[PDB]
Amino acid sequence: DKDHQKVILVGDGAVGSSYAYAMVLQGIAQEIGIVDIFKDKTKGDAIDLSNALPFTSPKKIYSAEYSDAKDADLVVITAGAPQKPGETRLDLVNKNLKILKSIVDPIVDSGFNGIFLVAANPVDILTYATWKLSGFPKNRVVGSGTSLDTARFRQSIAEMVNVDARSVHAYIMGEHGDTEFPVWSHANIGGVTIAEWVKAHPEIKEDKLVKMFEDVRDAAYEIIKLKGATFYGIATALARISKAILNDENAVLPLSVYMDGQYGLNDIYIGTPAVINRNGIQNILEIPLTDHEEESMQKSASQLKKVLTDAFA
Amino acid sequence: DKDHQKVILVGDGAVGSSYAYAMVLQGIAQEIGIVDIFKDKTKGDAIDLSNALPFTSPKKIYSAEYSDAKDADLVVITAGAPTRLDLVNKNLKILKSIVDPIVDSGFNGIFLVAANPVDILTYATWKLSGFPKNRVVGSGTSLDTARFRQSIAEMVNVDARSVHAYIMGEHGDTEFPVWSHANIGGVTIAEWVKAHPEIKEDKLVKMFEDVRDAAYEIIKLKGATFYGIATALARISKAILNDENAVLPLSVYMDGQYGLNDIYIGTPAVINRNGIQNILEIPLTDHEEESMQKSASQLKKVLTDAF
Amino acid sequence: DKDHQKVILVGDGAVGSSYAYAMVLQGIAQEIGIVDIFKDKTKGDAIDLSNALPFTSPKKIYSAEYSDAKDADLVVITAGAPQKPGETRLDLVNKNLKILKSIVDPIVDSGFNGIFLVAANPVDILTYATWKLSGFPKNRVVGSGTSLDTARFRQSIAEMVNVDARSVHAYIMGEHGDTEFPVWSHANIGGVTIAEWVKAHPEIKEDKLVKMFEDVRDAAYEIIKLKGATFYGIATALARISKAILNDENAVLPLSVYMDGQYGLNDIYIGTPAVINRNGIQNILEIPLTDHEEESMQKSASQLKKVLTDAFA
Amino acid sequence: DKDHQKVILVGDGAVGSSYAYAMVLQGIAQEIGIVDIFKDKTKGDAIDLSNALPFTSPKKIYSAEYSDAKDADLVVITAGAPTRLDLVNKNLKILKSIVDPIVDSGFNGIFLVAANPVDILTYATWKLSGFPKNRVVGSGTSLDTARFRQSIAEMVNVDARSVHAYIMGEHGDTEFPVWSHANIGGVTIAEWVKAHPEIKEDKLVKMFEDVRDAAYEIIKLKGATFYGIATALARISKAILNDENAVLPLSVYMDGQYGLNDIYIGTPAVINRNGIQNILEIPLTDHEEESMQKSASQLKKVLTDAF
Repeated sequence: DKDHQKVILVGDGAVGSSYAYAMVLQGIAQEIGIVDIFKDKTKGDAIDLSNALPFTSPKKIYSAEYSDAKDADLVVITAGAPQKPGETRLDLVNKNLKILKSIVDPIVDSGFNGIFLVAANPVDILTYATWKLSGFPKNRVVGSGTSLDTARFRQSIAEMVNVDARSVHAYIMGEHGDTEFPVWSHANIGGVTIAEWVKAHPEIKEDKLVKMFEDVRDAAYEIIKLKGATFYGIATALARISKAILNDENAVLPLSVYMDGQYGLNDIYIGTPAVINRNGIQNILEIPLTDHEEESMQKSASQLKKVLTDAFA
Repeated sequence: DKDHQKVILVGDGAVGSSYAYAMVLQGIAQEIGIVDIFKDKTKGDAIDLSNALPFTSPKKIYSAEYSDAKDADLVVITAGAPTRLDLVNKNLKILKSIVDPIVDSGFNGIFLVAANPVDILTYATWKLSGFPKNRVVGSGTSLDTARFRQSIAEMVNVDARSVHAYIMGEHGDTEFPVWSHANIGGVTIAEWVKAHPEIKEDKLVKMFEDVRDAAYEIIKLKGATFYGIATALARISKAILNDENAVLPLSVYMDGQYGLNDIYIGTPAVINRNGIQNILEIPLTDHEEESMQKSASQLKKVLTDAF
Repeated sequence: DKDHQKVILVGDGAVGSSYAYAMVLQGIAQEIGIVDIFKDKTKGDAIDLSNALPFTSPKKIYSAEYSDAKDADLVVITAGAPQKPGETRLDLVNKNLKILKSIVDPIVDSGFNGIFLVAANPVDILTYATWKLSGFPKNRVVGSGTSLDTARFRQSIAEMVNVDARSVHAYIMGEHGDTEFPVWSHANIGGVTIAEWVKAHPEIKEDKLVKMFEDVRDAAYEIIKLKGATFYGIATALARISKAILNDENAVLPLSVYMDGQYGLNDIYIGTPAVINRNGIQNILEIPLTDHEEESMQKSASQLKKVLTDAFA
Repeated sequence: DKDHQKVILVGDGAVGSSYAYAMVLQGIAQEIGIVDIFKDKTKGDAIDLSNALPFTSPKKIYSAEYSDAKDADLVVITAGAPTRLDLVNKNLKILKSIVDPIVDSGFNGIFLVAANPVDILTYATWKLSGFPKNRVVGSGTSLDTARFRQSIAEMVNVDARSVHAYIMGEHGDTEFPVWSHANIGGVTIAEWVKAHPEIKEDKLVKMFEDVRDAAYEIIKLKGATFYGIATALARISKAILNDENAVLPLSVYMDGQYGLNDIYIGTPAVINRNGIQNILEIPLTDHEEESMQKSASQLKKVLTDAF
């Protein structure tokens, strides 16, 4: 037997670069092949990342090619073409598809038959596109979806209540983006519902809470305006998902998973808490949503479905 | 500065020793002093534990004396002698011989009590020591809760870290499961059952029953139980030493919560560098509230009688 | 693909029990099957060990049988029949062989084709016996050998010099037992030889050093006399070796490996620093020993070879 | 008690930010204050880093001011502006504006210097601050050494944690490899070559050459270098905050070692909660000793001239 976990990373941007670094520091997988149009960056990054190895568990890190995905456990897609100013949502999707096909087809042709973890934006759309171009089962194609939005939502609630975010449990669902929403109904701190927390701590105005989600929804714009880009959050979420898969944990995580009736949706990948392990998506959690929240999910899905429909035609 | 975390462990039985191992393995704290009547046992144990150190971060481990608690950050009590009121009084005397000489040493860190009966001895420790309420902690239903969650996790096949459920009240027969708030990934048990009707309501009932009798069954099989509490104790320690503000089910002092007062009982609480910071008062259903009431009542009874 | 590391543990004594617990706390492997004549102990231990899971990464822990080794990555043998008083070395070996055969044959018959990690005493002898009864390649049968003796030697040197034992590098070699010896020639603290350390810190009498090894050699007797048994050390060494294999690290570790000319030895398993990974033993390090040390190795090997010879006949 | 470790980071460039991430990921320390001229950049960075916190232990991360160093355990300096003597003087002024306001805050923990030229600025920091010699540390050849070991590891296909070799002297052109003591699993390089003659002597030569020019090559490929030093810095931090007494190659003050005096230069040293405890003086060969001598000499030259 050979216990050697190999990860292929497509896209060596700040997100990919950081993701890899997060993998190094936590000792996840024993090999990372970095694939990117800019061969020099990848080469210089593989060296810089390996410089760090003697302080953690060993790995083989190198500039790779799509064929190196032959025997990979995982393929992480991270650098979608950014939306130019004045470009339509549908055109952003279409320019990425041509690029996506150019990545998926040759990886699939290498023989690769592991799990696709998509982080490229628009993530939900490109997840479904990856599933469609790869042909892989619905549960072997995962998108980061609302994992970071959810983390940001939890850290925010944690700061307000001064509690370890790992004792805070709340989700952000729907399509990653403007049309996402908070699942306040099932949000809790140590099992104590937010509602219950508020009705015991009246100092928490319903305004602060409403603004709190608004801020998570716009978190990326704020950070980009400040430091020019965002990457630590998504890189950390990506390593978390990788760990859950590679360590076969059956952990519940907000991810973009194929819809088959849940929430009253069908044939689209959208953000929802799900059980993931070595074989990809197992159980797709379906939180009994509030009428208002179900509407928010419906609206989010619908908008995404229309774009998706127009996209493939 | 003085970035040196020190732990004093009282009681070198299977629980105490297992706890020490867990601290070594996870590299929690830099020093561990083991206090116990059997000096030879503790000496062989500190050597055996130190033998593992080159495979983890370094620590100073040794057989200790109460006087060594002078500058300890934490004192962990596991020394609990095996009528309920009798059991209590024989432990109240042993506990006094531990607490007093430790307080006389100059110790003013945090007390973590794991000796049974935990809730009672947790209270007794607080009274014997004179320390502030938030600086005497008991493991309470931490282990029951972990067992409760692992059981749900196996039933549903989901990492227990994604399962959230509590066992509350006094650690013992009267403890109860807070089903009203138990959930998986935020998805309520009640709701989980609706989506998975294969899970019979009576299977849930046995599950908690099996948790309440957990110690009995284990002791019957391997003679004793210790890996669970040892791990729980080390978890509680990482929460304090790393100032996490983590929510853990611990035995804490009641000051109104659930309509109780003047007792240490099990309930979710925020903990950090300075001990208990906030006591999470879950809104229990009528059913659960009674369970909580009765458990408190019977516990307060013994408490008063004991003193 | 399926990244699920499974470990089968034979022997649920204080060593096996602790080993498993060390695996749990560090999150190594995703499944541990505990096999032992005393089915109840194993059952009660699997429950107690699992009680700890919600505080670490998940695992499947259960009382198992030899057939459960079918698809195991690793098989850890830990509870050899103890040497009764007045029993000869050769008779200790022979009573264990009958027991060993009863373990190896049915595990091999389950289909199992991973790596054998032997900790049972006498370890070096039973390692070779395991290799002989299993037929597995020489590099897929490993004995804990002098890993703990070496660790004990390093912690000892560390305490004297007050330095982190991970910055101390020294070995104990030969057959685990009375005939082992310290490799002072290549022992160093941060690269600074012991000799060099002494010739800069004259307060270190050559007496303290001589007694220091004597104490490591007799470490087990001291601890047994005190706490009645020894287990944390070996359990920790066992988890370390497991990690090196399961994480394919190519780490150098003192282990009992087949001899093919190194040190002037042949056809016996004996303690020596070696490179191990997912496929077992790779490079067998051969420290250029001192004449005196080479003699100590020769003497250790010879004694072990004679017993081994008589054993198989 | 006060089990709260605080780090103040000065310089939010790729190195500073990467270092902060490494602290978050490994869960080292409980608070991180980031000081830098670009307040907006540091604010977006603290938010971006905090976004990762729910996946690791909790921390308080924020844009900080020198005054926040009042009760910090550690101050990490990465702010180093890009003739050698000129480079030095322009950094000596920037360094002063950092050190002075931090010392005025009341800070009396440990200074970890990572800004180039590291050894010089390490010395300058010591002089500007007035702190004890063992409480001003420089990364020195920590990264060079790591790179050196990773290179040997790839050549031989062995976990670098099982490789032991140093890069010594002033971090820069004059640094040299201490081949006489370099080893793999305790098995000397010289000895390793005898057993594996395929390893040409000139391949070893290029190896160090590639280490000396490491930064150049990386910068040429990806524009900058930071993951290595970031990881090294976080390693040095875990050694202090966890009081490990670990042996690391750092820039430390010379007081006789290698026949040098009044300078901070790279060499193996024991480090812990209180900074440098012991300076490991490796018995260098004649060849290596000269290398060490010359490196010191040229460094002492600039040092004196600069001041």
